Amino acid sequence: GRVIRGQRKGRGSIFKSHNHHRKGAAKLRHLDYCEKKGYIKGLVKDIIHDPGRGAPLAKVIFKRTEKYGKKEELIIASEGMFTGQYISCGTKAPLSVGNILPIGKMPEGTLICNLEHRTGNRGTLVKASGCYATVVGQSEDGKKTKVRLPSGAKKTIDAKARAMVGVVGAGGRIDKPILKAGVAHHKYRVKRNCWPKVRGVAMNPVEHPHGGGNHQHIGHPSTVSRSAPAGQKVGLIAARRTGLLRG
RNA sequence: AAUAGGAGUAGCUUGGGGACAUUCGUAUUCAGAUGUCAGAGGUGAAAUUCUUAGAUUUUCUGGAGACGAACAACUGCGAAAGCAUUUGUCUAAAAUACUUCCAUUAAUCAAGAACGAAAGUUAAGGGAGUGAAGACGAUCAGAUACCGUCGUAAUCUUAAC
RNA sequence: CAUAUUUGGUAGGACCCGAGAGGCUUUGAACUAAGCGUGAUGAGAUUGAAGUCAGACGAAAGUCUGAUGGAGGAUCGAGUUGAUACUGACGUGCAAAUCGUUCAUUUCAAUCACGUUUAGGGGCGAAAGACUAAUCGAAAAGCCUAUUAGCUGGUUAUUUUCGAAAGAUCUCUCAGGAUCGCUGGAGUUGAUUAAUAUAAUUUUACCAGGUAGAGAUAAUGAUUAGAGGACAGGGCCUUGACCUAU
RNA sequence: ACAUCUCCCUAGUGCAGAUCUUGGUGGAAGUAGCAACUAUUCAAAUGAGAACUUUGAAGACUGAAGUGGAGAAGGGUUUCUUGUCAACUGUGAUUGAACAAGAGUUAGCCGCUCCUAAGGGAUAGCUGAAAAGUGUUUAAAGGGGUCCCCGUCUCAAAAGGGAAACAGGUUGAUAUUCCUGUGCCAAUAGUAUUAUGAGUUAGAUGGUAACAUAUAUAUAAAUGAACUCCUUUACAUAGGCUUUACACUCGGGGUGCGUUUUCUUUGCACUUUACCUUUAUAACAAACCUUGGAAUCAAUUUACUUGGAGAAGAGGUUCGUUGAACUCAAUUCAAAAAUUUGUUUUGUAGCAAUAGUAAUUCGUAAUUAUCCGAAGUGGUAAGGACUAUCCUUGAAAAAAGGAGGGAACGGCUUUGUGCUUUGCUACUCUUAAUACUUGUAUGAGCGUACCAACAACCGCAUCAGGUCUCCAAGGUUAACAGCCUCUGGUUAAAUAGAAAAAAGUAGGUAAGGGAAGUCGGCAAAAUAGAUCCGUAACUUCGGGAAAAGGAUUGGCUCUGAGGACAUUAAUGUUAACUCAGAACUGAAACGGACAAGGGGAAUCCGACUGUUUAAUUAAAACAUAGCAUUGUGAAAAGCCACAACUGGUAUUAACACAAUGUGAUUUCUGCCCAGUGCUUUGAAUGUCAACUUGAUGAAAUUCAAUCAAGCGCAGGUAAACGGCGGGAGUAACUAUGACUCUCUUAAGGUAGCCAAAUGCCUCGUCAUCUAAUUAGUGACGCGCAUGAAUGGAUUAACGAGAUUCCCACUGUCCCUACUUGCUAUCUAGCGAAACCACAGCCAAGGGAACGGGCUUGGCAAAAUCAGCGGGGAAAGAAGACCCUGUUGAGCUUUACUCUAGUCUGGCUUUGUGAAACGACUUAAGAGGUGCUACUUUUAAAGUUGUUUUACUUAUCCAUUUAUAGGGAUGAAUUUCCCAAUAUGGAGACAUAGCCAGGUGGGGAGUUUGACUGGGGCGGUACAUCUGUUAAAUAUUAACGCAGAUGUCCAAAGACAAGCUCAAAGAGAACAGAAAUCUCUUGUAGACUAAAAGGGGAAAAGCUUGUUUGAUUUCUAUUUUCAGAACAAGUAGAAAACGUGAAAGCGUGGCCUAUCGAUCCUUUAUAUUUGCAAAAUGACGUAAAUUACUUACUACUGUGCAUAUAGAGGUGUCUGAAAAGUUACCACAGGGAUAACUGGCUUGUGGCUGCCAAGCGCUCCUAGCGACGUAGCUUUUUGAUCCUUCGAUGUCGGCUCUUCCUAUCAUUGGGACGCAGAAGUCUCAAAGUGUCGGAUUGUUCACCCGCUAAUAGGGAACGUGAGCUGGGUUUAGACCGUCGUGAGACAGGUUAG
Repeated sequence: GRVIRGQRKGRGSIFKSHNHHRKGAAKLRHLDYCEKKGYIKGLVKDIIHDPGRGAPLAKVIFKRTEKYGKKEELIIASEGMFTGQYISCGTKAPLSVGNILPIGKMPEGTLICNLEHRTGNRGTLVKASGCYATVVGQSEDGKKTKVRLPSGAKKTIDAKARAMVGVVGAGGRIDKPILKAGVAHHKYRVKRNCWPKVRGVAMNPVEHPHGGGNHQHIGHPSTVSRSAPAGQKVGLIAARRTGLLRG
């Protein structure tokens, strides 16, 4: 046929991210001597909204460590933090909400966010609204630490990786149902052109593997192999099992 | 100043009364190790089941939910439903004692209201064990049952009913 | 052997005209599609969500009544944006989609402008194989290319002479081809001696036949009747079978 | 200029045709036609000539959503004046957007020009043959300060940001642009003078505060560096409220004009004021401050907001609106201070009247007079203060400004090395002017006409089409609607007049009936505005709802209700429009025009609003929220793009991203993992590639062996694809079967549901609706073939949806009639085309089977005019249906062949060590065997292969401005201990390179027999063999007939010998019909491998003996036939044998069937050959000498190849390696070939006979009539395939006419089982007639009703340039069954 709808989405034309009103990337204060050997205290001056994600962004001011005057970063906000709060970052920073600490210095069973998947990477796991990770353990020789990502996997990271004490802001976002189509339109309008979806089975054959027939029947298995080639990947990708959940 | 009533005051008064935080124990189970070697589970009898890719069994680590025995009674508290690990915090409660205060403030109550086991419902988590449904193996003239093996929903917390 | 011409055969454009395509390289997003940026735009009405105030009731919890209020991809509606119905007008049009009347749409999944993004087995698609400049189940342009066609049409002065076939075998063969048959030309040989060769002929000899016919009492198969006799059931007798001549 | 025929060379050499090409031209024809957009008339001028040039007068229209002003894109001199008429200006034309000749566009301020956005193009790298693809991914890169700090370049807005301009006047054509006035903005160098004010003896003051302060021709001037920190620039949507401006209106004064018979203190016009002056002030919403200290809370807005974190009150300060408001300023006099308050006069506040406008006079340019006192409506626009909405929070920079910070700091004279010490006091700022030098020392370049559609654009053009923005008057009014009017514009459209008919088309209107019409209430009509009442089922409680259903409504004349101000409760001045009530009045009418809901009762589908097939389908399709599912923890991942490097999702991170299914709510979501998918474990495990490793060999080779994934083996999975049974028997009647038996499945349809868009049978059965019901609805449900996210069931709301009924209503219909505009018509003017072999009266006949011409008849008389649709198998256009092609294409798959990707192993890149493991080599013991060979253990020897690990320098990822060596909601700038590759991370694994296996409709290329009484299905008649058809040689056909073939056989072959069989009779213990035995009779009735036919008795049969000729080689030939091939034979020959005594006979089967080219492989054969300059037995045998010696020998390495001979197979059998689909389709053809008529025939249907056994009470025939038998007919259905495939428009209804008779009625008769009556059969009869409906797409059918009877037929199945389009037969769609799929359906249903 021709290039299928899934393939077209990737290809860097019109489907590029809806940039225009985004306020710039959220990534933690980069690693330095002052943080590594101690603590630096900063000021949250403002909390600002973001067209991409449910969590609000937090406007954080530091005073520079080798030049005069104040420099501004954008941190992703923990729930329960506030404008005019002092935010502290570093190895000696105290365990308190919205501070930024190495995971090696957590007491067990703390709830955290902004994990760096490997050290110094400025935060890359646990950023969506209402998520958290839990610290589950410290090895006897130290150096590594064991954490739990909110999907349900357990993961082991280096101890000196950063995280932020407290749950990610804007919790419960998908509790509220989207009542009408226009609200869904507005949700996708600030994200990515990906919607309305269009059922693949209703397409002509030329456009998609489910297409054709006279009852909109799938007509062959809905589970396709991990090994499947590019245009073939159709319904339930590489699935372990199908039908309703148990645990 | 009612062996009426309410209120007060007092005691290292009382108690598995309520709530929240908190903490520990054990089995069971999962995972990770460990050593073994043929059967192990299962029963009125057995089979379905699980097992040489090492089951069952041995001991250890880590995880997980559940429950909180024994002590425990012709015992305690709660309006009743109900309530049993540790400590803390917030709460109520009754009796006693009282040369303390108020002075009939009461009794029962259609209307109306608060709470209201268990199951069930709705929603999020959660999901060990148990286990309507269901699936088989048996038992029986027959068995949609009793018995057996597995096994969803429910059982647990939060938020509603 | 060389060479002249001829015809046939074979390759090429190869008797002339004719696809549907396939490949190669480019050119289009002024329409239109979707995305984006900067911007514009939507007469007038109607309903009357939350909150608020006042009144009323009740011991309580609570509940009612009147205002106020101004919510909603709410309602009707010009415009605007559409195209439902009239199978109305026109249908050698006013137009290669127009006209009249009717109708759907109007603060949002809204409409428009301009700028901008994505390009051909590609783009784009709230998905019709829709759309990508009157061109789309594979755009437009030129070239490979006079592509190729067992198929259709056409295929040009005269007189004269001879003149067919529509059988046959083989064929991924049944609209074709090959190859035999049947035809013309060229030539030699022979006849040219009322001849021998010879003949779609008869004759006299001599064979070979199993069709029309004819037969059932000749065989095989059918097939309708009785007559006369020496193996079976019942009570010399009955049904027969079975013979024999019919 | 031309011949050549004397002879002969040479060729792009001879046309009617090709839907030929090109150019020209007719009939059609003075015809079709010149129809939108309300509509013109009279007089005059110009001119040769005026319906459409100009002018006046009328009458009209556009009607501020305009043919009005401006502008954008595009056009491009279209503008203007002057000419002017060859062509054009579809009529005319003196006109003109035509033609000709000149002419016209003026900017510091309006734009562009500058900035950045979505984005573009480049630089660094890196890829790539290059072309190009990428845009910091290994940058020594553009600037600012004065050695330090910033830091990709560049383009991208004529509607975002944006230095500054307005008024009046003026030209034939421009004007925010020229002219006049007034300003504003930006520059404005150095040096020296001057003048302006500041500060000083290096930085002013006030104010409690919020904050204020420079008024100089000019508000100029209030120190400030590095470095910083802000802010303005700069932003959504909704809703109301409020303020100002403009607009509109009213009243009064003043001017002019108008009506002025009658009325009219009148109707109308005019009554002007810009930028600019931080505009001066006032006013007002806020904000903020000082005081003040608040509950019986207060203040307070339309709205709610606000307060001990300080409210009210009282006094202030500021911004923003505004832009002369306010006694504002100036002035005056009265009362003040060593410069105020009170009173007066001025000024359109300056700009400003000199400028405008309306007037009025005189010259023929000059004067005069006017220019202003009150107020309302709220239509526009801006602002202000706000409130609410969002799983949406609503650009950026250029540019400018403010602050923090505190670097730097008299002038002159002078010793000494910018510094130090001495002497002296106007110095430092700062505007503006001036002079001089310095290149010439003030304002760059580009745009500016006109149209902007009605004729300037695009649409082939002066095309009723399309095309962006602003401006918005009066009345009516909810109203920017519709109607009419003012300003402004027009009175022209590709023509006019006259006539007035059919027909057409855009309209009206109809008595009585009221859907009877029609597939269908389509069309048309009815309704409608408002106020006041009244408002159901049902409902997700929100709605349904304007439900339904009523009433009222004019004009006049009154009444009541609703405010604002200011006087000292009363008294006064004073504003709107909206409401409510009462009289009187009239042809009972009054939302009067315009505007403007039909409603109800139900079913089906879709929840909804949304969206879609541009130019046939708006929907039930699609989307949607919710539900449900799946992958993925990250740059060595998911998902996806790219040749490659590299990207995108990602400015991201599981409440995410990606991929699907389903489709609001409510209620539910059963069963099955066998089949196919998908998926999880592995060195026990079968297979499974390269490499490796060993063994063998002279080597090539040849052999083995090893832990890849994959599959297999073991599980998991159905909101994965999907799937979800059959018979019997059984209850006091019968019935049914709870109940039982039974075969069987992976499991056997549960909850539900229904003749539903799902039901074939089927118009199902029963109700009900109706008068009549294939329709509607409710039931019932052994259901061709319902059913649970492929969703089941129900649903309020919603629908340009599908369907039915009921009410209202009507010309839909009875049944049509009248009427109006515009056409048609005639004329003047202008003026095409399709089409066209030739043509054009018929009947019949024949003929390629329906002729205009042909034969025989009828017949046949110019020229014309208007209609019309019978025919011209009328036109269009190489049938789209069907078939055909060794033409295609789209699409699908477990078709054949592949392939990007992906997964996995190996080798490399790939270093450094450590340890463990194994193998191999060399030595010793134990076990078995025949000085030798084999098996098992031991060396822990050497060498080598492997698994685990440590290291980092290779390599890879991340990070930053590459920013301190490791341990113990202010401001912030000029320790101690240990040590002596930017930082982490990962790391010889990746990755990448090359091999190699798997996976691989994601994507590619291609194929997808033939015959064929259409094709497909079925079959094989495709290779063959018998008999028959075949017509007495031979020949010879059909999807003719009855059949057979793809083998079987060491004997069933070969030879000889012996014997005679089947059967029948008569006999013989057990013994019977069969058993064996015997005798007689026994020409074949047996047996002969197998079809069927031939042949066979001292055999060809049966029994027995001996055997292998079922052999090798070669001919001549027969059959089919081309007299090719194979195959099967027949006759021999040369060998060798077998048997028989011997002749003989034996070269497969008693004869007729039993089957296979080339290449290739494979194994046989040989004293045959090759491997391309040579050799390989063998220095063999003799000699010979010491050597490059001489003779002489059929037999001479491995491997490969030949030649000859078999065998491996092509059954579509003289031999391609090959599946489906198209209702999305294309093209070449076909009447060689279907679906339609006509034609032949008439099986089938229909109609008529003849017989006479019977029936008819008795009685053949009154009426009948079996058993039988003969015809007719072409209204049926077939059979057929002659005609048409470069198109005969495919069902039915409507309408309309004619023909027929096989008569239904009517007329006349005859017969009777005929009493009358009723009637049956029958003859002349085609004159005349043959109906209203219900239901269905219907032919047909069935009712119901009328009737005189509701007869049968024909005419290309009469009737589509008459209609209609409901059905069938395009594209969309739904459901079932069927198909893995694409898709299929003589099944249904819907838009077409």
